This record gives sequence, structure tokens and C-alpha cells, in this order.
Amino acid sequence: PKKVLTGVVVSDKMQKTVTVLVERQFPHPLYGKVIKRSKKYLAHDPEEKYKLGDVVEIIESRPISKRKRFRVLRLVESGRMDLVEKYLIRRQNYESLSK
Amino acid sequence: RNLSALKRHRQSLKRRLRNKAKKSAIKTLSKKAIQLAQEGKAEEALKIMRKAESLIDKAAKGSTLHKNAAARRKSRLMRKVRQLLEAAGAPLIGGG
Amino acid sequence: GRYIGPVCRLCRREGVKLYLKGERCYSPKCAMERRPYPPGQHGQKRARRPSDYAVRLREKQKLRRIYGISERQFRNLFEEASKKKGVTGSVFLGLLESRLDNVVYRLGFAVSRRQARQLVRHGHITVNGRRVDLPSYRVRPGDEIAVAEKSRNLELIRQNLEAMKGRKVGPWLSLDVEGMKGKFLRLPDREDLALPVNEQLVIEFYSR
Amino acid sequence: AGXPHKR
Amino acid sequence: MVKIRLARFGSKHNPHYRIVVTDARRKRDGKYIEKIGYYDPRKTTPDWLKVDVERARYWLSVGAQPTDTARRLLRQAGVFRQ
RNA sequence: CCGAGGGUAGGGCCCGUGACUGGGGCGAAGUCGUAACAAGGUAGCUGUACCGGAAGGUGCGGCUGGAU
RNA sequence: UUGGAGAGUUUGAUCCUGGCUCAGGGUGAACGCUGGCGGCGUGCCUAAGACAUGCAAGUCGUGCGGGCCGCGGGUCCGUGGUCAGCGGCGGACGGGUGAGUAACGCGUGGGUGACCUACCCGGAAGAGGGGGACAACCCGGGGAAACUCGGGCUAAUCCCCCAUGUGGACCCGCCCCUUGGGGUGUGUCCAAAGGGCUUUGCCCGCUUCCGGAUGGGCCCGCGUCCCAUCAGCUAGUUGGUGGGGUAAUGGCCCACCAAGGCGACGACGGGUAGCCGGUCUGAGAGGAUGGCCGGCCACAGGGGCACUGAGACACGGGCCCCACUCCUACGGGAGGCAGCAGUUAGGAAUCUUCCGCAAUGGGCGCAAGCCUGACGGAGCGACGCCGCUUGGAGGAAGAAGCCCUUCGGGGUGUAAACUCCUGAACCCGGGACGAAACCCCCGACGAGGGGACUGACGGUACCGGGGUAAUAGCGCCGGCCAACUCCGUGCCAGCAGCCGCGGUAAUACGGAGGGCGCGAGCGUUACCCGGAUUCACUGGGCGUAAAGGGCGUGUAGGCGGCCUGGGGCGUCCCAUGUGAAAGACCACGGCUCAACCGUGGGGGAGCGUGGGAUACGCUCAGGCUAGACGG
Ligand code: SF4
Ligand SMILES: [Mg+2]
Ligand SMILES: [Mg+2]
Ligand SMILES: [Mg+2]
Ligand SMILES: [Mg+2]
Ligand SMILES: [Mg+2]
Ligand SMILES: [Mg+2]
Ligand SMILES: [Mg+2]
Ligand SMILES: [Mg+2]
Ligand SMILES: [Mg+2]
Ligand SMILES: [Mg+2]
Ligand SMILES: [Mg+2]
Ligand SMILES: [Mg+2]
Ligand SMILES: [Mg+2]
Ligand SMILES: [Mg+2]
Ligand SMILES: [Mg+2]
Ligand SMILES: [Mg+2]
Ligand SMILES: [Mg+2]
Ligand SMILES: [Mg+2]
Ligand SMILES: [Mg+2]
Ligand SMILES: [Mg+2]
Ligand SMILES: [Mg+2]
Ligand SMILES: [Mg+2]
Ligand SMILES: [Mg+2]
Ligand SMILES: [Mg+2]
Ligand SMILES: [Mg+2]
Ligand SMILES: [Mg+2]
Ligand SMILES: [Mg+2]
Ligand SMILES: [Mg+2]
Ligand SMILES: [Mg+2]
Ligand SMILES: [Mg+2]
Ligand SMILES: [Mg+2]
Ligand SMILES: [Mg+2]
Ligand SMILES: [Mg+2]
Ligand SMILES: [Mg+2]
Ligand SMILES: [Mg+2]
Ligand SMILES: [Mg+2]
Ligand SMILES: [Mg+2]
Ligand SMILES: [Mg+2]
Ligand SMILES: [Mg+2]
Ligand SMILES: [Mg+2]
Ligand SMILES: [Mg+2]
Ligand SMILES: [Mg+2]
Ligand SMILES: [Mg+2]
Ligand SMILES: [Mg+2]
Ligand SMILES: [Mg+2]
Ligand SMILES: [Mg+2]
Ligand SMILES: [Mg+2]
Ligand SMILES: [Mg+2]
Ligand SMILES: [Mg+2]
Ligand SMILES: [Mg+2]
Ligand SMILES: [Mg+2]
Ligand SMILES: [Mg+2]
Ligand SMILES: [Mg+2]
Ligand SMILES: [Mg+2]
Ligand SMILES: [Mg+2]
Ligand SMILES: [Mg+2]
Ligand SMILES: [Mg+2]
Ligand SMILES: [Mg+2]
Ligand SMILES: [Mg+2]
Ligand SMILES: [Mg+2]
Ligand SMILES: [Mg+2]
Ligand SMILES: [Mg+2]
Ligand SMILES: [Mg+2]
Ligand SMILES: [Mg+2]
Ligand SMILES: [Mg+2]
Ligand SMILES: [Mg+2]
Ligand SMILES: [Mg+2]
Ligand SMILES: [Mg+2]
Ligand SMILES: [Mg+2]
Ligand SMILES: [Mg+2]
Ligand SMILES: [Mg+2]
Ligand SMILES: [Mg+2]
Ligand SMILES: [Mg+2]
Ligand SMILES: [Mg+2]
Ligand SMILES: [Mg+2]
Ligand SMILES: [Mg+2]
Ligand SMILES: [Mg+2]
Ligand SMILES: [Mg+2]
Ligand SMILES: [Mg+2]
Ligand SMILES: [Mg+2]
Ligand SMILES: [Mg+2]
Ligand SMILES: [Mg+2]
Ligand SMILES: [Mg+2]
Ligand SMILES: [Mg+2]
Ligand SMILES: [Mg+2]
Ligand SMILES: [Mg+2]
Ligand SMILES: [Mg+2]
Ligand SMILES: [Mg+2]
Ligand SMILES: [Mg+2]
Ligand SMILES: [Mg+2]
Ligand SMILES: [Mg+2]
Ligand SMILES: [Mg+2]
Ligand SMILES: [Mg+2]
Ligand SMILES: [Mg+2]
Ligand SMILES: [Mg+2]
Ligand SMILES: [Mg+2]
Ligand SMILES: [Mg+2]
Ligand SMILES: [Mg+2]
Ligand SMILES: [Mg+2]
Ligand SMILES: [Mg+2]
Ligand SMILES: [Mg+2]
Ligand SMILES: [Mg+2]
Ligand SMILES: [Mg+2]
Ligand SMILES: [Mg+2]
Ligand SMILES: [Mg+2]
Ligand SMILES: [Mg+2]
Ligand SMILES: [Mg+2]
Ligand SMILES: [Mg+2]
Ligand SMILES: [Mg+2]
Ligand SMILES: [Mg+2]
Ligand SMILES: [Mg+2]
Ligand SMILES: [Mg+2]
Ligand SMILES: [Mg+2]
Ligand SMILES: [Mg+2]
Ligand SMILES: [Mg+2]
Ligand SMILES: [Mg+2]
Ligand SMILES: [Mg+2]
Ligand SMILES: [Mg+2]
Ligand SMILES: [Mg+2]
Ligand SMILES: [Mg+2]
Ligand SMILES: [Mg+2]
Ligand SMILES: [Mg+2]
Ligand SMILES: [Mg+2]
Ligand SMILES: [Mg+2]
Ligand SMILES: [Mg+2]
Ligand SMILES: [Mg+2]
Ligand SMILES: [Mg+2]
Ligand SMILES: [Mg+2]
Ligand SMILES: [Mg+2]
Ligand SMILES: [Mg+2]
Ligand SMILES: [Mg+2]
Ligand SMILES: [Mg+2]
Ligand SMILES: [Mg+2]
Ligand SMILES: [Mg+2]
Ligand SMILES: [Mg+2]
Ligand SMILES: [Mg+2]
Ligand SMILES: [Mg+2]
Ligand SMILES: [Mg+2]
Ligand SMILES: [Mg+2]
Ligand SMILES: [Mg+2]
Ligand SMILES: [Mg+2]
Ligand SMILES: [Mg+2]
Ligand SMILES: [Mg+2]
Ligand SMILES: [Mg+2]
Ligand SMILES: [Mg+2]
Ligand SMILES: [Mg+2]
Ligand SMILES: [Mg+2]
Ligand SMILES: [Mg+2]
Ligand SMILES: [Mg+2]
Ligand SMILES: [Mg+2]
Ligand SMILES: [Mg+2]
Ligand SMILES: [Mg+2]
Ligand SMILES: [Mg+2]
Ligand SMILES: [Mg+2]
Ligand SMILES: [Mg+2]
Ligand SMILES: [Mg+2]
Ligand SMILES: [Mg+2]
Ligand SMILES: [Mg+2]
Ligand SMILES: [Mg+2]
Repeated sequence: PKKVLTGVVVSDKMQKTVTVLVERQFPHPLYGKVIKRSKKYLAHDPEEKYKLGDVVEIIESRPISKRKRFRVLRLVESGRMDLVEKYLIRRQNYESLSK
Repeated sequence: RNLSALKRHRQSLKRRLRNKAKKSAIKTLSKKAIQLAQEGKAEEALKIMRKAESLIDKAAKGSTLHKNAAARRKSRLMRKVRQLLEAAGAPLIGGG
Repeated sequence: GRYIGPVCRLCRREGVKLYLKGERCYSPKCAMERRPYPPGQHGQKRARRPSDYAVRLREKQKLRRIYGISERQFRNLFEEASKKKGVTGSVFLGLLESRLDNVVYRLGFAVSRRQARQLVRHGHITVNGRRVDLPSYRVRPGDEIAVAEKSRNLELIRQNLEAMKGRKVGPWLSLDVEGMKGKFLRLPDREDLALPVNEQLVIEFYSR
Repeated sequence: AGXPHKR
Repeated sequence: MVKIRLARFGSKHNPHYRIVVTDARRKRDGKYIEKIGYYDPRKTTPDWLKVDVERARYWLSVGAQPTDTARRLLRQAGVFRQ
């Protein structure tokens, strides 16, 4: 089955493309604790109907471009800009990490 | 110091020229037909376009073109002719 | 190969009478009943308290020199018993007894395993009808160990089979003196054999 | 490596 | 073509083959597609040959080609019995 | 048109080596003094600063892991 | 529940902490001393340095035309070969290597409505008429050669047009589906090749199409080393549109437009490394490793490139550049051992310029057969594992020699001698399994019958008969650690893994006697895991032993009170697919055993799917006041 993921939209700034931020949980193989890990997927939005804060599902599909390998499958939630802020604050904290 | 590789090399050249000549014509008549399709010149375009189509599939008989290559090249040829003639007049003859 | 050297010094070191010769083991010529102290210049000095390692080594050399088997074969057998199911002490003993050259001795065909080996080694033995000249052959239940037909008539085997008309043989074994045959009945239990050897002390030697 | 060089 | 042939296992001077289906371009003792039986040419055991026969006919039906000395061990196992 | 690479020019990283120079470690029985361990004969240690053949000394503040 | 040992060394002594060290197992090993046999394994880890010579890929005369040669005659055919040429198919397999690569490369599970597949199998349809070229050959220059140029003849399953259209391909319609999937209608386009017999028919081939099967390509999830003393990286960069390209998706490629893409969950950079099944160790968790065998990837002197083609950007094919070497008649040309042997260089170190296609397997062929350094075997090497020998029984209160002594004696020691028994090697004789198919025969070139030829290993194994008592070495003996005395030496010469020994009575140096341990081996060096609970998940710590940040504030993050309900993500359960073989494990069996090898059994974890459970953790919703904040 084509893999189906769920994540928010952290970028709408491309033509016919949105960035979907999927996260997953798993126990540490050695230290057992359940840890979080996230990953951005460049998803296909050909109708340009999806926007920031939208929690959506993406489906594995044939390549639209380089790097673009998933299609947005369906909306799930909307207006989750609270998650988008978490992403942006982190990327923002990187300026305080240089030298 | 020898082989029938020498022979298989001689043959590769003969088929190289045989393949190149066919693809040359396929490119020539296709542009020729597309050029008329832009002018349209509707009848003359389609009359050429058939000779293109005929030579294309005639290549997929041997090792010159793969079936899906001929199909792909035919698909884009007729696809381009119609949209050019739609900026002009009736197709008159055939191939559509 | 095998030890092949002076054998009464073995008994004098181990502090116990090992029956490695033959008739001489029962005579008053037995070195053990004559000088029951270790060989060499210091054998008559007063033994100092041995260590725990010494005690376990001494048990192992005891059991091993009984069978005249090299340390390689001795431990490969030990390790086989370690893997197999059950109590490792008994199984290691059973597999030691299952050696053909030990059976040929345990059946009285020869008066010493060292002589039973040469019997097997020169082919004078068969198993289930087939000649078998391998002292290490693991005998299974039901195998019929017999003297070679071409070798039935030989002074050493007769004199040995003669003096065997007297003795009895272990519960796990069987013997027909007139036909020079013999049968391995079962795998010996621990109590079916009383060696002067605490097999646990041989286990503990390798657990180090 | 022209032509003379600097190094 | 897909074939049905003998992939020699065993040891030196101790031949033991597996009648097996594999690609003809695969190496002799290489990754086969399915095992359809074994064969001891030296006849050192009561059953030195064995064929599934049901499977040996499936691959046969779909276009597998036996070897010349594999065709025999399927004949001798009655794969061809009409 | 692209193109192996060759060439010109200028950067970055790494390795080897260099007159000489800096301390470091180690080395049975060298030279100088005696700073520390006892209130070690000026309680010691300390951050800093300055000085002195050398340990060290002194100032400012801190600590007791300071005797009585 | 098959599984867990520890010791030496800091002190006058003690407890603790803590490092160092040792006993174990392991190796593609090497080095020393030593060395008898057999089996199965195994053997350039360094210079992916450089290579002399042979060989490692060819085959088909049942596709075609010839030159030569013998065979039956009329220089006419047929024929057998033989040699190149044309034309098929193969050369993309198999074999080597580990340089590169930290990557969708590999592993594991998936996607392809985005795709391909020669020879094979199954079903459907068809093979009808014309024409043409180029080698071989004939003629002419050039050359030491490699060798090639020119002109002219000719056949074919070689090339091309026309016809036929089951079908298939394309554009545009409508239908079902739903990413380019399956239909249908008009227009348009595409097929072929013949040969051999036994001839109103078979056989090998050809052609378009559908399906299967097998082998692939492409894509995605998760996993995959060290350095943050590498912290910012990016212009085809990230997306879009159009187009090119391909079997096919894609910035893979180009034009243009947009300004995006990535990064502390480690981007970028640097270093190292082929990955896996597995292998080694370990109580396990883990650690270390990836040679041999199997799977995948990558490369073929260093690079770039495409051609031919089902498939290569092709190890023993082609083009070009570079470095190197070579022959030369000095004008000019050749080469690519990381194939099998072999040479040289490097190194501590790593093999025969062996035999054979008999077997398995592969290419070609109607078949006979040909080719096959794949492979099957032989050779060298204690490299490793396993099996075997250098004898067995007897034999004195106990020889000689040498060692110790209290001078009485003690030891080596039943050890030897000696007696008898056996009989490694060697000698003779017989002598294999691996090998029954292809083929021919009858039937029907089938099912099924019956028949014949073939073995490198090898006159080997093994069997039978005879037959000689027939190599033993190496380490160690202060404690750890099993084994002690004498002499020599006198902080010397030397030993040493750690603690330590040697200064004139050394169980610690050197020899000797004796003793311990292993045994065709025994030791040493190197390296891996273990002991090391000393990177501590299992399973550690931080007042004074090494270890709390000088102190706040706070970002990300980690964690989070009582009650009720929704979902079901974590988590738990059941079913189901995958988890190749080998290996490991248990059982049985085959080489006389064993190693080795064959047969069968037992499975997990992880991931795909389907079903279920909802306490806990998570999320959503609603309420509370014990935490917290406020008046
Ligand atoms: S038993 Fe007496 S004689 Fe036989 S060996 Fe032991 S000591 Fe020597
Ligand atoms: Mg042109
Ligand atoms: Mg084609
Ligand atoms: Mg073993
Ligand atoms: Mg005899
Ligand atoms: Mg152990
Ligand atoms: Mg052999
Ligand atoms: Mg393959
Ligand atoms: Mg340029
Ligand atoms: Mg360039
Ligand atoms: Mg350049
Ligand atoms: Mg150049
Ligand atoms: Mg520079
Ligand atoms: Mg200096
Ligand atoms: Mg002086
Ligand atoms: Mg003082
Ligand atoms: Mg003073
Ligand atoms: Mg003072
Ligand atoms: Mg002072
Ligand atoms: Mg001060
Ligand atoms: Mg002063
Ligand atoms: Mg002060
Ligand atoms: Mg203060
Ligand atoms: Mg005070
Ligand atoms: Mg231990
Ligand atoms: Mg201790
Ligand atoms: Mg000390
Ligand atoms: Mg101290
Ligand atoms: Mg001391
Ligand atoms: Mg004290
Ligand atoms: Mg004292
Ligand atoms: Mg202590
Ligand atoms: Mg410690
Ligand atoms: Mg300690
Ligand atoms: Mg070790
Ligand atoms: Mg050696
Ligand atoms: Mg072998
Ligand atoms: Mg060998
Ligand atoms: Mg080399
Ligand atoms: Mg290695
Ligand atoms: Mg190498
Ligand atoms: Mg070099
Ligand atoms: Mg060189
Ligand atoms: Mg040859
Ligand atoms: Mg032809
Ligand atoms: Mg020919
Ligand atoms: Mg290969
Ligand atoms: Mg090989
Ligand atoms: Mg090799
Ligand atoms: Mg290999
Ligand atoms: Mg590599
Ligand atoms: Mg890297
Ligand atoms: Mg990196
Ligand atoms: Mg990856
Ligand atoms: Mg994957
Ligand atoms: Mg995969
Ligand atoms: Mg082909
Ligand atoms: Mg065929
Ligand atoms: Mg003609
Ligand atoms: Mg003509
Ligand atoms: Mg010509
Ligand atoms: Mg010339
Ligand atoms: Mg000429
Ligand atoms: Mg011409
Ligand atoms: Mg219609
Ligand atoms: Mg036509
Ligand atoms: Mg035709
Ligand atoms: Mg991919
Ligand atoms: Mg990854
Ligand atoms: Mg596009
Ligand atoms: Mg790009
Ligand atoms: Mg552009
Ligand atoms: Mg722009
Ligand atoms: Mg991440
Ligand atoms: Mg590198
Ligand atoms: Mg390497
Ligand atoms: Mg590498
Ligand atoms: Mg452990
Ligand atoms: Mg284990
Ligand atoms: Mg690894
Ligand atoms: Mg490998
Ligand atoms: Mg090999
Ligand atoms: Mg491999
Ligand atoms: Mg390359
Ligand atoms: Mg090379
Ligand atoms: Mg090259
Ligand atoms: Mg190259
Ligand atoms: Mg082609
Ligand atoms: Mg390649
Ligand atoms: Mg090739
Ligand atoms: Mg090439
Ligand atoms: Mg080569
Ligand atoms: Mg050329
Ligand atoms: Mg000349
Ligand atoms: Mg030249
Ligand atoms: Mg020239
Ligand atoms: Mg030239
Ligand atoms: Mg060249
Ligand atoms: Mg070349
Ligand atoms: Mg070679
Ligand atoms: Mg060599
Ligand atoms: Mg050399
Ligand atoms: Mg050298
Ligand atoms: Mg070899
Ligand atoms: Mg063959
Ligand atoms: Mg095969
Ligand atoms: Mg064959
Ligand atoms: Mg064939
Ligand atoms: Mg040849
Ligand atoms: Mg050969
Ligand atoms: Mg071989
Ligand atoms: Mg060697
Ligand atoms: Mg050997
Ligand atoms: Mg004796
Ligand atoms: Mg006496
Ligand atoms: Mg005596
Ligand atoms: Mg004496
Ligand atoms: Mg005496
Ligand atoms: Mg035979
Ligand atoms: Mg054949
Ligand atoms: Mg007939
Ligand atoms: Mg003979
Ligand atoms: Mg004999
Ligand atoms: Mg005899
Ligand atoms: Mg005799
Ligand atoms: Mg003797
Ligand atoms: Mg030792
Ligand atoms: Mg002592
Ligand atoms: Mg030891
Ligand atoms: Mg001791
Ligand atoms: Mg003196
Ligand atoms: Mg001296
Ligand atoms: Mg010493
Ligand atoms: Mg050591
Ligand atoms: Mg003296
Ligand atoms: Mg002395
Ligand atoms: Mg003294
Ligand atoms: Mg001594
Ligand atoms: Mg010592
Ligand atoms: Mg000594
Ligand atoms: Mg051995
Ligand atoms: Mg060794
Ligand atoms: Mg252990
Ligand atoms: Mg550990
Ligand atoms: Mg260690
Ligand atoms: Mg450590
Ligand atoms: Mg540590
Ligand atoms: Mg812990
Ligand atoms: Mg601790
Ligand atoms: Mg504090
Ligand atoms: Mg600070
Ligand atoms: Mg927070
Ligand atoms: Mg939370
Ligand atoms: Mg809670
Ligand atoms: Mg759930
Ligand atoms: Mg498996
Ligand atoms: Mg079991
Ligand atoms: Mg499992
Ligand atoms: Mg599952
Ligand atoms: Mg589900």
C-alpha cells in the first residue's frame, strides 16, 4: 500500500506545493524511552487549496518533481498555527547557535 | 590476438548508418509537417504527417525505435499538428 | 599421539592406583603399593597444602590419564556433554566410556586400554560385523563388538578371553566368551561405574 | 606553468 | 529461460545435488527460485532421489526447461506419466 | 552547445620538513638554596597583581581543607 | 528459565576508590624451536603497483556465396571436410577484484494508473508479389610490419517498397474505471524468411498480437560509523509552465516565470568504510567484525564517450585524451592478468607457468558435436580443524650413567636392558562409487519399453595376501599458576605480563638433575570479545576518592494533579503475508569415526495487511481545587 502520512503545513510559499511536517514516535532501541522525530515532505497541492496550519494527509505517489514524491490526499484539521509557531520558533532559535 | 568481436564491430557500423538514416528522415519530415501545420497548409501538412507516421512505425520493425518510442513520437506529432491547424482551417484529408 | 610414556609415575603423582598396566597392577610389583609417593627427587618430602586450582587440575589429570586420551579429545568430549541435555557430569563419563578402545578393554579383550587401543588400532576388532580400527569410535546401544575372524586365533586374545571366563562385566554390557563377541547394551549411569574421580571437580575446572 | 611562475 | 537443473552441494568427492528451478543465467550453486527435490548420485542412502512431481510439473507447464540429466531424474520419478 | 582534460590567475584545508626557539616527560648516587608536610619554625591554600637566581615573596580579597 | 567464578599490584597494617596486569576463547595470520601420515578446509589482509609466455568465448554448412582439398563421374553435380567472408545467436552470463561510494548503495517492508524483458511456455492470426546493396573473388598502388585504399562481379533468414490486417500503434470523440487502467467508433500507420528431410505432410526456423514465467529499471517509509576544535549550506539551487529526452516517473536536460529548498531530530564540511545473510566473543544485553560461501552494489591502467543491441555506456568490444611500456627495417605500429597459472616490486607473509571436460553447469547447434582456466580434480604450504602413528604385555626392593645426600641413603624408574605378542610404513594381487542420459532401437522423433558408448581424479581409494618395533618436540616450575633441588654467577651477566628478581648460600639470572603442562606440535608477536558493573539499557556514579554549572532569568526540549466522555497514535492480543539458500540449533543418516557432508524438524524479532482490547501514556472535549498564580 502507498504509504499515508499525516502532518501540518509549514510552508505555502511555493507554486502548487506545500511543505508537510510529519512527526512519528518510537521507543529508543537501547534506552527504551519513547522519543519524537519529525520530517518535512514536499507535497503536491495542484489546486493550491491548502494553506498554513492545515493538518493534512499525504499519500506516496509517482514523482512530480525531484524531491516531490507525495500528493496531498485530504484535509484533516485547519488553523493549527500553534504547531507552525513551534516549527518557526525552532528554526528561529538557530540564529542563536552560530559563531 | 583476434576475435569475432572484429566482425560484430563491423556489423555495428552497418546498422549504425542504417539507424541514423531512418531517424534523420523521421526528424526531417516531422519538422516539415509541423512547419506546414503552423502555416496550415492544412492538407499538405497531413499528407506529410502520414509519411512521418509511416516511417516511424517502419523503424519500430527493427532495432531503430522501440514500440513505445514510436508511439511517443507519433503521439506528439499529431498532438502538435491539430493545435496548430486549430489556428487555421479545416484538415480536409486524413489522419484524425 | 597418546601419552606413550612411563605409566607408574602417573599413579604415584595422582595419589591413587590407576590400572594402566595389566596384571602387574594386581601384583606386589605394583609401584603404587611399593612407593605410593609422587615421582622425582622431592616425592618423599612433606606435601604442602594444595590450592583449589591444584585440586581440580589433579582430578582432571586423573580422569584423563585413566582413559589415556589427549587433552584435545578430552575437552571436545567435555564440551559436547556441556551442550547436550541433562547433567553434564554423567554424560561426559558416558561418552568417555562409549569410546571403542575403552569398550574393548571393558569387555576384557585386552588387559589395558593402552593394549585395547593397539587391538583396535591394528584392526583386530570389528563393530556390527564391520572392521573398525578407530580407537575413538563412539559405540552406540545395540552395537555388537567382536574379535576379527582373521584374528580370533591369536595367543594374546585367547589368554585374555581365557582369563575373562572368570570375571563378570558391567550391567550396561554383555559378553560371550566362546564366540569372542560382545554387546553394548546401554549408556552407563553414574552409579554404574565407580571411578576414583569426582566429576564435578572436573566440571568446575573448566568453569574457570 | 606558462610562462614563468610565482610559485 | 528459466530452467530445472542440479545445483551440486555436498563436499569434495561426495556429490549431492538439489533438483532446482533457477534462471539459466544464474550461477550453478547460486540463488534458485524453488527447490523441487534432491538427488544423491552415489546411491549412499535408501532414497537417493526425490521429486515433488506436483511442483516439477507446474514449472514444467509454465515453460521451465530441464537439463538432459535432470530430465531423466524427473522421468525416473514419473513426472511424464500420461 | 556541452565536453575529458590542458593552461592562466587567485583562494581554502591537510601532511612532511626548517636555522633557531618554548616548555614537557624520563633518566642509582651532580650544583644552589629549604617553599610544602609539625604552629614545618612567617598557619596553609587561593584568584589576581607586581617583583625576585630558584623554589618563592608581597599586596588586595576569599577559604578552613588552620594549629592552639 | 541449561545461564553469571575470579586473582596480582597503592599501606606498617585496614576499608574504599581507582587505574594497570593476568588466567579464557577467537584468526585468511606471521615469527622462533621442532616436524611422521591422512582427510576436509584454506592461503597477497601490503602496491586497484608493474607485468614476459600460453590459456580463460565461441558456435551454426539444417540461413548464403566462394577459394582450397580430397571422394563418386561429366571441367558438370553431389559429397566430405577446411579456410576466412556475409548472416544468425552468444559474447551484457559465467570468472576477478574492493579502488570508489556514508548513497535509496545496502538491509527491511512496500509503490509502479509511470515501465522493460532475448531464448522458454500457452492461446490467436499469418507468411502473398517485386526490387537492391556489400564482402568473399577478380584488377591496381603502399608497407619491415600492423596492414589499408581504390575500381569492377554476386547470394542469402542480409536491406527496401507494394499487398493482406487476427491484431497492434497514434490523434480526437463518448463508456467504465480512476494518475498514463480496460473499452469502443471514424480517419492514419505497421508484418514476415526462409532452410532440411522420409513429401496433398511433418520437423527446425519467420511474422504481428494477448497472456504467463523469469530477469530487470524506477520510486517511497524505516535502519545504516567518527569529528561540532566542521554551524550554517544552496542558482538547476527549491517549486511552477512549456518542451526535449527515455522502456518509464523526475531539474534527468533546456527556455521562461516564481523565490524558494536544507539545517542542533546535526544541514554543509572533514575522516574512515563496499553493505548484508552471517562470523567471533558474551550469562544475556552488548561489543567487535564482514576473508572463504550466498545475496546486492561498484569498478576493469587513469578518465570521457557513445555505438551495436531484448539487455552494456560493455574486463579479454569500439572512439578520444593522459601516464607508462614495447617492437621497428627508424618510415612507422602495439599493449591493458582486479580471469587461470606465472614474473617482479612491496611486505612479517600468502600456492602449480598441473589434469580434464568424465561429472554438474553454460554458449551454439536438428543432431552428432565444438568451445568452456566456470567447474570437477590433482600439486605446494602443520595456515586451520579432525582422525592416526612413533608400539603392547611382561620385566629387580630396583643395572649402568647422571642428579641429590645428613654419606645411612634418595631420585630418574618398569623407565631401559631383556622376553614374548602385535605389525606404521613398505612388497604383491585384485580394484572401484562418482555414469546414464544426450544418442540409436520399437512404439508415434511423445508417454513407456529395451539397447549401446563414455572417468580427468586413478591402477587412486578400498578389499585381499604378505611385512619391518618403526619421528618427539616445545613451553614452563618466585606469587597470580600446576611444577625444586645442586652448582656457576655476585646490582655482573641477565630475567620480566603485572608485583618484582640479581649487591657471595638466588626454588625468579645461566646450566644440570628432577618436576609440571601440552604433544606434531609448543611457544612468541599483532589484533578482536571476555573478564571490565572500567560508557553501567540490563548494570555505575559526583560532601571529603575523578565528578554540581559562581548565581539568576528564560528559548527549544524532557516531564507533568483529581474526575467523565470521544478517538485509538503509542501499548497489548489474535489471525495473515514476508523473514531465500547456506550457517547456528535438535533428530536421523553417509564417508571405517571424526572434521566434513546429506535429509527432516523447530521457530522468533522487524515490517505489510485484516480484526479486536482501552487500563496506562497521547490527543480532543467537558467539569473540579489538593499544585501554581492572584485579591
Ligand atoms: S597400578 Fe600399580 S602398577 Fe599398574 S600402573 Fe598404577 S602403579 Fe604402575
Ligand atoms: Mg537535415
Ligand atoms: Mg523495436
Ligand atoms: Mg572443536
Ligand atoms: Mg591378519
Ligand atoms: Mg569460560
Ligand atoms: Mg581427495
Ligand atoms: Mg542475473
Ligand atoms: Mg565551456
Ligand atoms: Mg568544464
Ligand atoms: Mg578544469
Ligand atoms: Mg588537453
Ligand atoms: Mg594553494
Ligand atoms: Mg629544545
Ligand atoms: Mg659534587
Ligand atoms: Mg622549611
Ligand atoms: Mg622558615
Ligand atoms: Mg612559613
Ligand atoms: Mg611560607
Ligand atoms: Mg597571593
Ligand atoms: Mg618584596
Ligand atoms: Mg592575606
Ligand atoms: Mg566568598
Ligand atoms: Mg581558627
Ligand atoms: Mg573470570
Ligand atoms: Mg582483587
Ligand atoms: Mg607495589
Ligand atoms: Mg597512597
Ligand atoms: Mg609494600
Ligand atoms: Mg598511615
Ligand atoms: Mg611501620
Ligand atoms: Mg585494596
Ligand atoms: Mg577498578
Ligand atoms: Mg583492582
Ligand atoms: Mg588471549
Ligand atoms: Mg611455524
Ligand atoms: Mg580440500
Ligand atoms: Mg589439501
Ligand atoms: Mg600482488
Ligand atoms: Mg580482513
Ligand atoms: Mg587487497
Ligand atoms: Mg609505487
Ligand atoms: Mg613498478
Ligand atoms: Mg585450451
Ligand atoms: Mg541467413
Ligand atoms: Mg566459417
Ligand atoms: Mg559477474
Ligand atoms: Mg575463484
Ligand atoms: Mg584469486
Ligand atoms: Mg570470490
Ligand atoms: Mg570498496
Ligand atoms: Mg562524507
Ligand atoms: Mg555528514
Ligand atoms: Mg539510504
Ligand atoms: Mg528501500
Ligand atoms: Mg528492496
Ligand atoms: Mg541479442
Ligand atoms: Mg529456442
Ligand atoms: Mg534478388
Ligand atoms: Mg542485383
Ligand atoms: Mg571493395
Ligand atoms: Mg604502406
Ligand atoms: Mg594489397
Ligand atoms: Mg562498390
Ligand atoms: Mg464508437
Ligand atoms: Mg504494408
Ligand atoms: Mg513478404
Ligand atoms: Mg528510489
Ligand atoms: Mg535515511
Ligand atoms: Mg512535464
Ligand atoms: Mg539537476
Ligand atoms: Mg533555465
Ligand atoms: Mg528566475
Ligand atoms: Mg529530522
Ligand atoms: Mg578516502
Ligand atoms: Mg581496507
Ligand atoms: Mg573502500
Ligand atoms: Mg559483558
Ligand atoms: Mg554462544
Ligand atoms: Mg559493520
Ligand atoms: Mg565478501
Ligand atoms: Mg577462493
Ligand atoms: Mg561474498
Ligand atoms: Mg572508471
Ligand atoms: Mg593493474
Ligand atoms: Mg581505459
Ligand atoms: Mg576506466
Ligand atoms: Mg539499438
Ligand atoms: Mg557498468
Ligand atoms: Mg565484453
Ligand atoms: Mg569500454
Ligand atoms: Mg584482462
Ligand atoms: Mg584507431
Ligand atoms: Mg621510410
Ligand atoms: Mg607510428
Ligand atoms: Mg604518420
Ligand atoms: Mg595510425
Ligand atoms: Mg590503442
Ligand atoms: Mg585499446
Ligand atoms: Mg593472476
Ligand atoms: Mg604469484
Ligand atoms: Mg617477493
Ligand atoms: Mg622483499
Ligand atoms: Mg587453490
Ligand atoms: Mg563438460
Ligand atoms: Mg545449472
Ligand atoms: Mg554439458
Ligand atoms: Mg540446444
Ligand atoms: Mg579455445
Ligand atoms: Mg586446461
Ligand atoms: Mg579449482
Ligand atoms: Mg602458506
Ligand atoms: Mg596436514
Ligand atoms: Mg611397556
Ligand atoms: Mg632401595
Ligand atoms: Mg629405586
Ligand atoms: Mg641407578
Ligand atoms: Mg641408585
Ligand atoms: Mg562408474
Ligand atoms: Mg547435447
Ligand atoms: Mg519408427
Ligand atoms: Mg597396486
Ligand atoms: Mg594389510
Ligand atoms: Mg597378517
Ligand atoms: Mg606373521
Ligand atoms: Mg622399542
Ligand atoms: Mg605454559
Ligand atoms: Mg614460593
Ligand atoms: Mg595457566
Ligand atoms: Mg605451584
Ligand atoms: Mg664486589
Ligand atoms: Mg661476570
Ligand atoms: Mg625472572
Ligand atoms: Mg603474558
Ligand atoms: Mg659464591
Ligand atoms: Mg648459590
Ligand atoms: Mg643473601
Ligand atoms: Mg632455581
Ligand atoms: Mg619465572
Ligand atoms: Mg633456573
Ligand atoms: Mg592433530
Ligand atoms: Mg601457533
Ligand atoms: Mg569467561
Ligand atoms: Mg561492557
Ligand atoms: Mg580488554
Ligand atoms: Mg577504560
Ligand atoms: Mg576508565
Ligand atoms: Mg543506568
Ligand atoms: Mg564508580
Ligand atoms: Mg553551587
Ligand atoms: Mg563561567
Ligand atoms: Mg516549555
Ligand atoms: Mg507532554
Ligand atoms: Mg497524567
Ligand atoms: Mg492504536
Ligand atoms: Mg535461512
Ligand atoms: Mg532443541
Ligand atoms: Mg529466529
Ligand atoms: Mg506485524
Ligand atoms: Mg488497522
